Amino acid sequence: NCLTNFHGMDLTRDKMCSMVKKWQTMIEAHVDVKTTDGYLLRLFCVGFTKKRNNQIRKTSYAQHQQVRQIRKKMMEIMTREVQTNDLKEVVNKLIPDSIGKDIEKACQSIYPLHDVFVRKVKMLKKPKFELGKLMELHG
Amino acid sequence: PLAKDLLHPSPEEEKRKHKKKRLVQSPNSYFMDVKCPGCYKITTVFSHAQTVVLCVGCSTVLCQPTGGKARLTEGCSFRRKQ
Amino acid sequence: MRAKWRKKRMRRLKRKRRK
Amino acid sequence: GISIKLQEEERERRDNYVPEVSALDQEIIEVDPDTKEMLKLLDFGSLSNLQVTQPTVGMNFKTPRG
Amino acid sequence: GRMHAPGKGLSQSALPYRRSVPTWLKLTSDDVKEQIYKLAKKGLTPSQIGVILRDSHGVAQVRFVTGNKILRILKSKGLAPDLPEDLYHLIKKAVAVRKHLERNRKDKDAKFRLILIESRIHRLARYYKTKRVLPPNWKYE
Amino acid sequence: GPQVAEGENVFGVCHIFASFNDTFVHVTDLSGKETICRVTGGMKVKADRDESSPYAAMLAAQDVAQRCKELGITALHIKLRATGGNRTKTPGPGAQSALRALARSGMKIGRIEDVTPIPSDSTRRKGGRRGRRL
Amino acid sequence: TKKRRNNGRAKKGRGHVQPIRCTNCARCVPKDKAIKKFVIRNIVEAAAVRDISEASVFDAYVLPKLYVKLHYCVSCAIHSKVVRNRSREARKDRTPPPR
RNA sequence: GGGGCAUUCGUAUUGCGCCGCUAGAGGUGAAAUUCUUGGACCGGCGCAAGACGGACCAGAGCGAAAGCAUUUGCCAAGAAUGUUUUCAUUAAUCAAGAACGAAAGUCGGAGGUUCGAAGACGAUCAGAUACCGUCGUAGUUCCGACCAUAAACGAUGCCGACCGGCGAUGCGGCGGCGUUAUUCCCAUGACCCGCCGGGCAGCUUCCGGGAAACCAAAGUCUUUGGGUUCCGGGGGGAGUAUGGUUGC
Ligand SMILES: [Zn+2]
Repeated sequence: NCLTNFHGMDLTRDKMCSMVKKWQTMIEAHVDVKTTDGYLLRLFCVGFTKKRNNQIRKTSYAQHQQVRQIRKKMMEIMTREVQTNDLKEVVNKLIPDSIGKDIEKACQSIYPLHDVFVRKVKMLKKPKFELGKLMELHG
Repeated sequence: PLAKDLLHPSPEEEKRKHKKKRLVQSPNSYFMDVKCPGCYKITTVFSHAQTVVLCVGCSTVLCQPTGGKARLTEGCSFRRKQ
Repeated sequence: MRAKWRKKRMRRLKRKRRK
Repeated sequence: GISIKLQEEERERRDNYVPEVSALDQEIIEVDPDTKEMLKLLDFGSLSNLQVTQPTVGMNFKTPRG
Repeated sequence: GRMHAPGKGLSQSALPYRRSVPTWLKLTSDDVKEQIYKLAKKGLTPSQIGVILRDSHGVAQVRFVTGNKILRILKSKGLAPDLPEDLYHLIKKAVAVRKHLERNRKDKDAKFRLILIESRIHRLARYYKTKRVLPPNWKYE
Repeated sequence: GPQVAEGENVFGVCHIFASFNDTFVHVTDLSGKETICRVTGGMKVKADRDESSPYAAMLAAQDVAQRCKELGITALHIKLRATGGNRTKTPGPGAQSALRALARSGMKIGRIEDVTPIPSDSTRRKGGRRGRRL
Repeated sequence: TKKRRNNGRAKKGRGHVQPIRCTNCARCVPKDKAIKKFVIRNIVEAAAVRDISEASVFDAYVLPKLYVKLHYCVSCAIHSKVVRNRSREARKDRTPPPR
């Protein structure tokens, strides 16, 4: 029997390609965060501006400051929400993509977002391995 | 086209047309008096204002500097003068 | 011939003349 | 482009038909306010046959461009 | 258009026809003069003084109420600055750009813009020397 | 080989690298490290013209399926791959024929995905400034 | 004589646009001029979709798509027959062909 | 996506170490040169190097023009708008004289991933000194000196006035129903309908020009004068000769 642990979270190609449209601003924010139990993650979160339901205008672009504010907002949300808790909880947070939903809700006021997913999560550094916690992760 | 009285344009068309490109020049700005909620003393302010102004009566901010017209603080009621 | 190659021939001729 | 002469008769009959009541004679004519404003400025403000329906609440008519 | 820019910007002040003092103005010519002096002592520019007096105290135009301009009032008393406002401001912008350039040898844009500022100093200096408000030996360094 | 119930499908990962010069059908385990079997158009046809032909691709996928049956693997996760990098992103002509041939052999189809190496701001492409004049 | 008012490109009120590489023959072409063809094609053609449906372990499994943006130089755009010459009057028409 | 300096990230490419299976792999219209059982190509994990910032990316923005897209910070600029602020003719255009100026190119240093003039081969060819393919020096990249040219183009000098409509678009301002988020009231965003000024443009028009192609400027030209700079005089000879001056 083989014992596995979380190493990273990737998004499938066809989804990532189907999201990028030709008349809207794409916003990308990466952040390095240290978990409490001591795993160093690099989290890349991507967002897209929303075509409003009664919008006649062809383009739905956001101005540079509005983009910078949204980037700061989704950076500090990611930081706060993955700084305080550990892998056990962080994975469970990433299963429904609750990070994204919270960014979509939070960034509504600055400019309406369409699809905000946690694009990538990469394990940068590991702790010194012990069997006890790995077995606890399995039971 | 071809018949307009350049002499006597209609007052709604006069107001719409740019302040400098009017038949006779007049500013779009005006002078208004402010009534602060926590004070009795009256103050006069410019509609497009550039400095945060203070009422020395109660020592409170009145209007904020903006790209165009100065936004007045909540409670302070503005009224047009002449 | 092509005007750019007329100019290049003229420069090759000016190099050998001066030397 | 075939002048048969037969169907020209029933075509002339179809081109010389009138209904017993006039199509223009509605019971109550439903009119927008600014038209009632336009009428009352020509001294037609006493008309009680015209009913003024409330004007549309949302402002959007143009085709979505793009 | 502009002096050293391709833009044809049409944005200035449009003073009204009625030169008449507004009925609601309580402050008298002397009272405004006293206000201008009190402001001038705090170390301000005719521009700033005029803005402060327009915003706060509700004086539409100093020259309408008093019958004389700000620099003229300060000149008449002797609370006027040595260099004129506009030249002083061009010099402090010039030395600010020069202070930036002293560290950054690669910033060609800064060099080009400095040359354009220097030109404005020299063209304004020549005018002030022509009107004899500066001495004729006055140079820039 | 694997001691598994008749009902449950043992999965593998099939990497299909479809270039314009050749086709690669390569079956491996779930991880990718422990390969099972790779066959390319070169092994099927002895013609440099037809290395990439849909027929060669069909034969390659048919033979790799035939071998995979004998090792106990019933299902495959497909990973389609074009040359990518600074070169073309569209898959070669063998891809579809190979996938059809795997699906026809009786092997089950898992998650289908493109794994073309897409580059963000890559280095100079093999062609000159004026490009390929043929 | 002036053939196209826009000089057969999009750069207006702008100095220099970065060059890109023609997907076919790798020619260096300015991005604004290049013929761009964004093709969203199904990973399996309708003829071969039937054989995948039964073989698939999953029920109602929506099939993936390939998104690839092709850039063509004028030499290759015309040879590949994605774009051809038009009449002097029908050139000014810049409406894309209806399908 | 104006400029400089600092910082950080992205996949890809190439080389290297380890692991699995293996007989072909590369390239082309077709081939060969070439790398391969001393284990290539393919697949997995990790390390390193230098290059470049995809898709978003538009007849969109900014800049005097060259030109300018990863994040964050620092430094100093700049247009436009807003103004019942100030100076009061300080202006326009420019011999001489200045700043900048793609790519290539020449000196010194650093580093060399990809691509690749020269050159070496393999093909095609009557011949190929080329097109096609394998390799590869200088170069391509960075720091400090030069060089001052491009179809450096809108093949269209700059400043100012007047002369037709139409719908978009970018920045700022102004006014106004109604949707939505910040719980709610205002107040800010995202939309929506108008207006005003300055920009990138587009469509239409017997305003009027032009040899026409076309141009709302290339119009207001024999009904010929708003201001001012550079500059052409049939085609070759020729941007040649000589002289001067700048540069290694
Ligand atoms: Zn091409």
